[PDB]
Amino acid sequence: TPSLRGRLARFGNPRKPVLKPNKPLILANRVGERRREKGEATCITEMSVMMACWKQNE
Amino acid sequence: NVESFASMLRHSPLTQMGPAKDKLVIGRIFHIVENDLYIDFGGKFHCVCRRPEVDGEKYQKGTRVRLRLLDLELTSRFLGATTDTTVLEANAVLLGIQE
Repeated sequence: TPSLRGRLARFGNPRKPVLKPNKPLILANRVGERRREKGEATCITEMSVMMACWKQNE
Repeated sequence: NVESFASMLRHSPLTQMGPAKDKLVIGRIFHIVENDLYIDFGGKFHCVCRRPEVDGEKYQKGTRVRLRLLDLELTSRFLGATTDTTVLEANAVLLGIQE
């Protein structure tokens, strides 16, 4: 796990901040939803074979 | 001549053990939930171990088992928490039965 010592801008931290999170680095009591995978067009290769055969066979 | 608490703690077997990592202890099963065995080995917290495939029926309530302790209590502090999150159970590996 990456270190957080001296990263955020805080009192007593002399160096300029390393991380600038837009949300507090605090664990929530929930996880993200089961994100769906965007469907891709399927059977394109077989469709191509069929269409090429159609073109060759009128 | 009443023994003091410091004397009891100094000579207690748990103190004599030292660190609990890789220490063989003798636990007693006190509760069984399907294949989960809840074993008390004299520590503050019990351990939960899966019933072994071999001699599974040989593990019953009151059985004495040989455990290899990894930690007396499973605690870990996480991102942003102010206190260590504890699951209120130990971490031990169930070796087998002691005769």
